[PDB]
Amino acid sequence: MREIVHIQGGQCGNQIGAKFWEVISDEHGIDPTGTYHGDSDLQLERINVYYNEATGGRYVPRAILMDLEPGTMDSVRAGPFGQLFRPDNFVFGQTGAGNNWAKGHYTEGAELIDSVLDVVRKEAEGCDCLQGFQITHSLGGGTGSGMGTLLISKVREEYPDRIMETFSVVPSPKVSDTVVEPYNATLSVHQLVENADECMVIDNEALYDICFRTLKLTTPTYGDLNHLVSAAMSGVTCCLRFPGQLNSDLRKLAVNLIPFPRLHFFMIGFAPLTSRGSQQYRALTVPELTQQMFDAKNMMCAADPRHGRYLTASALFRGRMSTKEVDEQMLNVQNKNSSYFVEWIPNNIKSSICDIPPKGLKMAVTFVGNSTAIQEMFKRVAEQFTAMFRRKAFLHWYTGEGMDEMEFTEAESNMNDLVSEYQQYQDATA
Amino acid sequence: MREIVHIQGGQCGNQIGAKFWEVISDEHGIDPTGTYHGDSDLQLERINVYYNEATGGRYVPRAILMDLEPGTMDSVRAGPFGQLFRPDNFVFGQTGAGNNWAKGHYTEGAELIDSVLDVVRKEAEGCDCLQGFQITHSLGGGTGSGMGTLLISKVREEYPDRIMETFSVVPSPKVSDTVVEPYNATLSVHQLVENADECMVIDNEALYDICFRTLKLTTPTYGDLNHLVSAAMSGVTCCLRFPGQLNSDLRKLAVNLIPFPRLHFFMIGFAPLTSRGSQQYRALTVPELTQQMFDAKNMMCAADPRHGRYLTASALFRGRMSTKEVDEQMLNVQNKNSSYFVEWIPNNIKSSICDIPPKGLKMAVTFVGNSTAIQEMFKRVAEQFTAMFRRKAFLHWYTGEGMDEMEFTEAESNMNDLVSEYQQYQDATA
Amino acid sequence: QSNDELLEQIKNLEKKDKFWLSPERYQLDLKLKKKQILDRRQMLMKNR
Amino acid sequence: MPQKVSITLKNIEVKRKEQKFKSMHPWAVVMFDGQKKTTQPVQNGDLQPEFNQTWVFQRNSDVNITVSIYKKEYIYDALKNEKEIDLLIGKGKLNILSVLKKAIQQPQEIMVDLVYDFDNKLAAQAYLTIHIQGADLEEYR
Amino acid sequence: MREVISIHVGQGGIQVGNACWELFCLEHGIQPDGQMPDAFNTFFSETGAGKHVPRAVFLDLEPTVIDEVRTGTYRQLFHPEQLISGKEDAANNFARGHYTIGKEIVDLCLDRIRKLADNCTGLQGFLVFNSVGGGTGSGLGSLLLERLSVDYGKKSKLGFTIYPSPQVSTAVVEPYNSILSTHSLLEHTDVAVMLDNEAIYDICRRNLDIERPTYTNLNRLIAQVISSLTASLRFDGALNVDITEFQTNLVPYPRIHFMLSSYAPIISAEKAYHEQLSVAEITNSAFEPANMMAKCDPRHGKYMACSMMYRGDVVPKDVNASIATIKTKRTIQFVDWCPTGFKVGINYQPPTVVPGGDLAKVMRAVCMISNSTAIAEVFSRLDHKFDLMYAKRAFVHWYVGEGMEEGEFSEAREDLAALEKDYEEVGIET
Amino acid sequence: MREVISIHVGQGGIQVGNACWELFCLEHGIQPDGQMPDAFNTFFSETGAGKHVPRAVFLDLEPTVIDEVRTGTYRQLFHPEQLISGKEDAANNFARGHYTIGKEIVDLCLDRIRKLADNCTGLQGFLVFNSVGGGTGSGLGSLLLERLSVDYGKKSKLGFTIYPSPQVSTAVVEPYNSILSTHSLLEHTDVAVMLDNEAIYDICRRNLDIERPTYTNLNRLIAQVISSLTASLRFDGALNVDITEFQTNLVPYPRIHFMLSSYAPIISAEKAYHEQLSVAEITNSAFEPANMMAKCDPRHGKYMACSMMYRGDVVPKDVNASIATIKTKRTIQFVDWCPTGFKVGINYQPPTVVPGGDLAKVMRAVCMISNSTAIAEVFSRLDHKFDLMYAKRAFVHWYVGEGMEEGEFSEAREDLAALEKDYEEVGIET
Ligand SMILES: Nc1nc2c(ncn2[C@@H]2O[C@H](COP(=O)(O)OP(=O)(O)OP(=O)(O)O)[C@@H](O)[C@H]2O)c(=O)[nH]1
Ligand SMILES: Nc1nc2c(ncn2[C@@H]2O[C@H](COP(=O)(O)OP(=O)(O)OP(=O)(O)O)[C@@H](O)[C@H]2O)c(=O)[nH]1
Ligand SMILES: Nc1nc2c(ncn2[C@@H]2O[C@H](COP(=O)(O)OP(=O)(O)O)[C@@H](O)[C@H]2O)c(=O)[nH]1
Ligand SMILES: Nc1nc2c(ncn2[C@@H]2O[C@H](COP(=O)(O)OP(=O)(O)O)[C@@H](O)[C@H]2O)c(=O)[nH]1
Ligand SMILES: [Mg+2]
Ligand SMILES: [Mg+2]
Repeated sequence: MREIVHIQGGQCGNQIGAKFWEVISDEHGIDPTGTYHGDSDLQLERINVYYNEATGGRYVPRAILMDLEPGTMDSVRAGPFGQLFRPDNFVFGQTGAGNNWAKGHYTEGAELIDSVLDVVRKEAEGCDCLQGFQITHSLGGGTGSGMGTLLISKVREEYPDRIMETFSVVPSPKVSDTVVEPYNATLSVHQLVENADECMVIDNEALYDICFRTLKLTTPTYGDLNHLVSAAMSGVTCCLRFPGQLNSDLRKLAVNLIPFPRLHFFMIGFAPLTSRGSQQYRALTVPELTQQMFDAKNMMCAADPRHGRYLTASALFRGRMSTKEVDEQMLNVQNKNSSYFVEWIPNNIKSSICDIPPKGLKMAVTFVGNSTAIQEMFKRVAEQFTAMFRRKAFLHWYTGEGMDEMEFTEAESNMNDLVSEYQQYQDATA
Repeated sequence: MREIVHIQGGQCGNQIGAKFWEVISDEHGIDPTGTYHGDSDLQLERINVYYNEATGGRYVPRAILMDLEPGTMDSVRAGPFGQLFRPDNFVFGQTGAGNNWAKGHYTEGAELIDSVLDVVRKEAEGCDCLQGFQITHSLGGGTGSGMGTLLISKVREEYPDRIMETFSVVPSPKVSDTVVEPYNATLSVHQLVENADECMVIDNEALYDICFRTLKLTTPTYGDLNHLVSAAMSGVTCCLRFPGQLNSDLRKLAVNLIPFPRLHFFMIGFAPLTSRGSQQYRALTVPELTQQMFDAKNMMCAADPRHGRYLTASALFRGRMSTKEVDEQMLNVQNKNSSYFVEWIPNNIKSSICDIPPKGLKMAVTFVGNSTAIQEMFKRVAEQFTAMFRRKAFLHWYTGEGMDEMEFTEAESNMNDLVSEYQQYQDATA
Repeated sequence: QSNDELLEQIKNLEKKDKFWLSPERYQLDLKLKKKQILDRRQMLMKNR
Repeated sequence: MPQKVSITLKNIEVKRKEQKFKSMHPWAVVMFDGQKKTTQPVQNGDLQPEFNQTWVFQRNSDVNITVSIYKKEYIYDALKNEKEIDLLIGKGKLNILSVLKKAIQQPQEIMVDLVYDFDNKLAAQAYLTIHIQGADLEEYR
Repeated sequence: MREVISIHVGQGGIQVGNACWELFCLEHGIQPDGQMPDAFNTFFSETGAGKHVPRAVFLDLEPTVIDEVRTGTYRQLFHPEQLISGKEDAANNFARGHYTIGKEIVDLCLDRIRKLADNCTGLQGFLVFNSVGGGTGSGLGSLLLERLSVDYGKKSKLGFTIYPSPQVSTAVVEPYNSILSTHSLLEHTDVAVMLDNEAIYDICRRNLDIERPTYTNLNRLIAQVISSLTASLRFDGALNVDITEFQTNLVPYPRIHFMLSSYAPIISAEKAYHEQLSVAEITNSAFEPANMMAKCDPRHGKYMACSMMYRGDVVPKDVNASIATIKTKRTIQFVDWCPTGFKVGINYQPPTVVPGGDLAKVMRAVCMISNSTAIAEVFSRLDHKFDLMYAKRAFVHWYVGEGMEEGEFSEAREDLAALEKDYEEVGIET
Repeated sequence: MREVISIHVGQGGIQVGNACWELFCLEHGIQPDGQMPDAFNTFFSETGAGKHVPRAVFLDLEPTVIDEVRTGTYRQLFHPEQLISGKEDAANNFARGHYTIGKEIVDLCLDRIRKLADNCTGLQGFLVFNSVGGGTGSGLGSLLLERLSVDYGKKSKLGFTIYPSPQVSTAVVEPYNSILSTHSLLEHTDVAVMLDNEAIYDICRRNLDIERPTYTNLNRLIAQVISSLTASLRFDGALNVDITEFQTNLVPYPRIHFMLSSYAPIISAEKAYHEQLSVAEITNSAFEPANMMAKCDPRHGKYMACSMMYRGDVVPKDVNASIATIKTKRTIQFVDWCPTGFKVGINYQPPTVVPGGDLAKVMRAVCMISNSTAIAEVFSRLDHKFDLMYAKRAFVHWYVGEGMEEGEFSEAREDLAALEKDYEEVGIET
């Protein structure tokens, strides 16, 4: 019951899913052949959340994979746990977008999306009670940031009451791999605010910083960043698949973390994270988890959370632990940092406990906090956008496929209005 | 009891029968030598429907094979299960028609048909209780579309109360193999509406589309199209040869699917159909069968069924399953698609259940729906006919054998009247 | 068509049909629900 | 544009004396460029049936007018049912190119010999009036 | 029970008959002695024990070629008294072979034709071969066709005439007898195929890469075309075509039956296997204007109907997928009153290779017989050549003194003018 | 399902095509005979059984080079009739190869291009190679580009032109045809890469330590650059880049698409292994002005956008840590309206070594494609060279007498003046 379907688009989203599904399968004891080989009874009670049942007793994820080029899905199939995905759900084009947002949203993405919407509708109509959808995509690419966001609007138009999740990677100015990143980032943020019920920003720069400083491993690769993102993704829905002292589905988090409908851009972090050589030194206790949870360097975004004030915060503890300690520590982390918490909403931290810890760990915490410090990312994105747009650089590529500069002006104005009205509440006082 | 005889004409009809009889024999466990080697008792209880009994314990089909040239029947005899056919039933001429309708209906087909009518009369007078006749022929050929349709009128004149089936392949404009297809298609449709109790149109284009998209096999051949047509043919009379929860002979379908005597042109489809590589992924359930059954691409005709409204529909489920699920799913497929069902006749879907599934499959469904979307085929056929006739192209071949242009004008007018009065009920409201 | 016109058509069909669920009534109820969702969305957009 | 040819069948003169047809119901077929036109049967037709029928034909490519004359004859079948049959009296073919120059300026009266298909002997003569109703070849180029 | 009789008259006719009769004997496994060391029945007859006798007759007034035939390796094959030979040649004079010396020979040929026809039971039709630009060939072909049209009536006759090239010519008087023979066979032959030598020379030069071809290389290609045309009568195929099924599909009107042929692929073993020879590329090559077997440009006129034969392992769906591509192209346009113009035939037997020949062994081939409006150019240029010399009455005394009347030249000119007007009248849109 | 077609015209084009086609065959394991003793599909095509055929066509009017190709070890590889050859050379005259002899050859080349394109299903784009300072090369390249731009339209074409050196020159008239060809490809080619010989001579002398290089050593480096550019289409990588993803990242405006390349490391086996070849040092060497592949100084102008490809075991974090260092340096400054200008690609396959060549085997390499404002100097110096001789109308009679008009020289001068003004207008800060 109350299950969700997985939809991913683009190369970055496909690579994120290729590790997210591996993590989920390892958590539920599903072999790469789709056969259950788990140890505990609880591993099968709520498997309908992510997995479907077919004849022969094997399980198949309800994931939908879409891209405008076939290479990435032809590569993910040969990887581990690549056989679980149903071949029918693979939809792809023969041309690609070339990191051009217009091509992936107006000319090419519009004709292809009917086929993927057909299978999306097939998956949603069938399921017992829908909880919602979760979306993984990147804002630094053309086909992803175009087709995914248009699909968001199409899904929202047909299921207005369901919940919608988006895990979005925004292009940081530090590690830049594409010159046209500001254009399709700014165009995508315009559409994303209007339809997504929840959005979670993730930055490659913050992932590299975490890998270099906390884990202290010499050579980070995309596999480590994907693993961290996958652990963070799994931590959110853990209590929906396992029993606990205070169950809290996604809708309950939506109620408690979004004060106003347009303020739904969160930054997350996962604890504990320790190096291989120091994993024996540390002792896992609730104070040790909560001190690392609120650490500024532990956030999955380069945004500095002590440059603003938290509107609200959430924590999803895992493992068996006493609730009194959790509540007193949450109170203590809020009394010692009163300057960084907005004062006109008292008791702005939500907590939840799940009795099933991750495989290999005795305690774990997932942190989701809505803070005013996120304005800095939109500020720098808009700064680069307005630095590049004033000369109409690279504009002809977009304008040759039916798009105009008016949609750029409206997007810039709406993004600046969002930036302004997000900080409006930072200076608000009672 | 209530058995039927098989009559086929032309090359296309002979090739269809060459696989239909193989499928029937494999279903009843009859070896190509006519010896029963089946496993279940039910395989022999109602074998009198299609097979006769001779001395020595072997079985012989009551099929009649006719053509104006001997090549096709001289070739079908050397194929598998070719020895079952009685040599006496083979009737053929020495000249052929050359795809000319006039030659196969006025000059050559008139003299030969006495011999085949003799054996037809021998077969029908003898049988216990006649149910009716089923006819397989093609509308794209001369000898077939002429001699078969004249034989239809001759049979109807002598057995006015029996039921008559015709499985007719109409020439599509996409895959055209003969230039004179519109003439003998239009001439044949004129006679076919006046005498056939039921007609089922089949298109090669739709068969290629199905083979390429659903089965996803690389190289379709006529053997695959024949196999699909044969499975669809067998599915209709399954409950007449096997026990079931709600038996429904051909006459019961005739009562429930034909509202007015001139509206008896159906399009059919068979489910399930899955690729070899995905036959393990799918799980056979009633929802899975019914979602594929009403799929537009699954129809055996290129006509698009969401371009019109169903007057009525029928489904013949196979296998052992609960009736409550079937009824609720039929209700659900009719509540969610109220726009495509005519409103002045409520509850316009007929269902039937047979407890004996096809060999190798646990569940199967045959769909027969009378829809207003079939008008498009007659529209394009008449369009090509009037494009070619206005210049009197190829007319001398037909007019040199006693035919005139008046019979062409009457045929065109009657066909257009049929097209108009078939859509008259589409716009009708209560 | 106004929301009141659609409700009056539904009430007039309720007076004409002895059956609580005619196919025509079901289509009008679906039209009414779709419109109330659009009006609610327009009010939520005006309140932003 | 397709040229219009007006063909009037005036009368036919039957020359074959050995068939004293007791009551002839003669009727004629005029064919030109795949188009067929037929007269009504003349009641009590003598050896000289008059038709006086005019038809307009569209000319696409053919140059040949075919005239055929038939009579109705009633034959008893093997069951003594009266069966009406059309018996050909004669058939003739006229090439319109022979008369084209004059038939454009004014209606042309033309005799067409009708032969019987079995013996190729002169069976009858048809009297036709032919009237033919291009300037735009540079405009089309 | 299906038969066909081939008539060879003149030097060119006999030299192409030799070419086709090596190929047939090789294709049916019959040794040159006539002895095998049920498909043969179309071209041959069984003598009761041992050898097979061709259903062919060779005619010529000049004895050299027949004497060469009666001493070669094939001396034992042909019946000794069906190689009718004269004493005095017509010497390129048409009036000689139609009025003076051909009349005394034609009776023996007709007696031989009767003696061969009484043996056949399912006679499909006649084939005739004759080079048009010669006295005996054209004259005797005309006389034989005129006698056969009344002796047999409705039996179909096919003529593989070789018209002179536009500028290349061997004689100086061949336009006269070419025009007269066209007059004669216009109202007497059901099908006429164009075969001028210049186009085939260009084909050999471009594809076969032979810089010094002789007549044998041309005749082998013609023999291959004949074999491809008649394969459907003696081999099993998924989509058969008979000879009588032509005037109903390629001949819109009784006057218009001159069409031009093409063949593909034509390639040598030195570079054949480096490319895959897919069905799409061969069917594209067959429609190339440079691969026409007659030196006419199809781009200068409309198409009326295309009948095109395949043989090998071709699948119908691949054929349809290639007919669609051709309909797509803008450089090939069909006439307005013909929506579909393709008749397709598929056969399983691959083309056979002759040892020491030019063509290599391939698994797929295509032969097209296409009727197009552009053929009027050859008639116009032959007419222009005729008028130049007929203005001064040159070479006429060689014809008036052989019994022909003075006015006989004019009416052939009038019939050609009528044909040219008819071709223009048909090609205009409505 | 991704393909690309490479066009080689002229002596320099054919001699660099040979260089790239040893490298591709070596990299995919294909022997020179074409036989292997799924990545090949980008450059090759499967023939069904055995050999592979390159998707390349060789063009030249002068037969010597093609004859050398058709007798070397690679005689069996290329299809015999895609090595189009002429009879008479253009002899460094541009008007000859654009108006006199190139027109009669261009039709065969276009037919070959169509025959190669119909085979591909996912055609990414075209590659073309031509030395600019020659008659046939520049003229035929211009004509082919002009025909392709209208036959296909939006398909991408890439040009690897070799402009003359600042002072070193082999001809005396090459500025004229260089300017005319720049005129022709300015409005017709999507990407143009600079390749003058003097810079590569200096690279060989300084790094490879060869004091007597020949053309083969230059062509091997060019082949390595091509392989590095196209590696991402046929090998798995953490950060892929497609050809269509260029005009969205390197081309700010439609007129500006001339950029200059560089490669690193370039080192011999005698001293390669003594140093570690870290990613930082190779990415520093790639940006050195002395390692530009075209003799232009980047210190004289701003950068617009840098697209730079890695291959081997490079980790993204090390790439980011090196992009930061380059942004730090004060000697490299980017344009004001471009905050981020780097597009990064990472591939796993290390560069392959050719036996007997100059370069050694290394695990890391970097190839950069950089668009900079400093490129205007080559245009200015070519313009100055052109004006000196055009003042006195020298050598003009060799062009006017080959069909070219007198005024055609002036408009190329005006377009170069427009381009130089545009480059100055873009580089000024706002
Ligand atoms: N394709 C082809 N054409 C031929 C061949 N031999 C002759 N011709 C053509 O035939 C024309 C002349 O007619 P021929 O067949 O040579 O001689 P004929 O038909 O026997 O007539 P006579 O001269 O009276 O003997 C020439 O213009 C040639 O083009 C041949 O072997 N192959
Ligand atoms: N990089 C490089 N450049 C070459 C090579 N061969 C010739 N060139 C350049 O090409 C220029 C002249 O054009 P070519 O390619 O030699 O001759 P072409 O393009 O065939 O033109 P034609 O003279 O008409 O035959 C010279 O200035 C050379 O700099 C080569 O092998 N490598
Ligand atoms: N975490 C992670 N990020 C990736 C991976 N591959 C690419 N990216 C990021 O995705 C961005 C490029 O997105 P792109 O591949 O063009 O998206 P697309 O246009 O939808 O295919 C780069 O800035 C990378 O930082 C990966 O395997 N893992
Ligand atoms: N399904 C199927 N259709 C066929 C087969 N053979 C021919 N056809 C169809 O039949 C049509 C030609 O009919 P034809 O053979 O001329 O019928 P006939 O005149 O009675 O012999 C073609 O358009 C084909 O699509 C076959 O083996 N299977
Ligand atoms: Mg001779
Ligand atoms: Mg040269």
